[PDB]
Amino acid sequence: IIVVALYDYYSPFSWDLSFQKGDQMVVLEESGEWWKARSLATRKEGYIPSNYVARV
Amino acid sequence: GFPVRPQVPLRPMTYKAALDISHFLKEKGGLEGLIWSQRRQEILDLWIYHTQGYFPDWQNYTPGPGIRYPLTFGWCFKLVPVEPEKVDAEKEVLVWRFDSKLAFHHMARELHPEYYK
Amino acid sequence: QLVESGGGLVQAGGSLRLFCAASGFTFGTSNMAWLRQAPGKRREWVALITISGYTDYADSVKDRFTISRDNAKNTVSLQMNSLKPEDTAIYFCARRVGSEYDLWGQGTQVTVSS
Repeated sequence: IIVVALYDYYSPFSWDLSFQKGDQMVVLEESGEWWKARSLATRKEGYIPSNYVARV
Repeated sequence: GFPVRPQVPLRPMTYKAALDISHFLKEKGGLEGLIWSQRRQEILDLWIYHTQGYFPDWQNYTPGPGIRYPLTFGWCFKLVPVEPEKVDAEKEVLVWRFDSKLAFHHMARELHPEYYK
Repeated sequence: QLVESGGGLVQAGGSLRLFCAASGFTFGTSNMAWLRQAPGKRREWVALITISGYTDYADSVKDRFTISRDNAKNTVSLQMNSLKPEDTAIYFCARRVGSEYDLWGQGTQVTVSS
């Protein structure tokens, strides 16, 4: 499940993955509407708001 | 092209989110020693609503007088009288105070088990 | 009944250990506390030990006092370190129910001088 960011997401929290519009990510866990994802670019992992992304 | 990002997904507070967020604020030194007020707590609750999606109905405390313990197990702040100590709990001025033991000990449930059924 | 002992005369910076023996009264499902009352002033909560052995302390009492319980004897203790003249008071043990203090003893006198 590869996804791209529709908007920028900046979070001050360590458990979240911040990202910018365009950034692609792999979904590791569809745990409700907050998903665990990993950035293709950096490999950093974190939770992400699912409405900020769209399937590819 | 609407230039405002959507509200992040909504969800009820959990033990682990309260624990995680308590510890973040502790690292930042964000609440410790601050005089409690309805408005300050509202800013706190709405900031968590905005950034994380938690409905602002979780940050309640035992009624006092004296120290007010969090009803939500996992939240590691309690409210402590800074001018101790009064008979009328509504006249007591309180500050937020971090307490690491609140992660393991549900003080509110032990003092007020009736809240929990 | 709640009968505390351990009180006495203490030099500033000294220590004292207080003790309470509890009668009645179902002890094991009781949250217990120590309070103190100085002369003229109003009673002040000092320490709490919860039904499941969890503890809490007043601000003025910090990392100086330690409250403990022993369930075999219906007994609760208060270790007090680094005592100061403003710690002078009658110290008593009480049962906490909800927000109120159900039962309480007559207490034991602690007098700290410098």
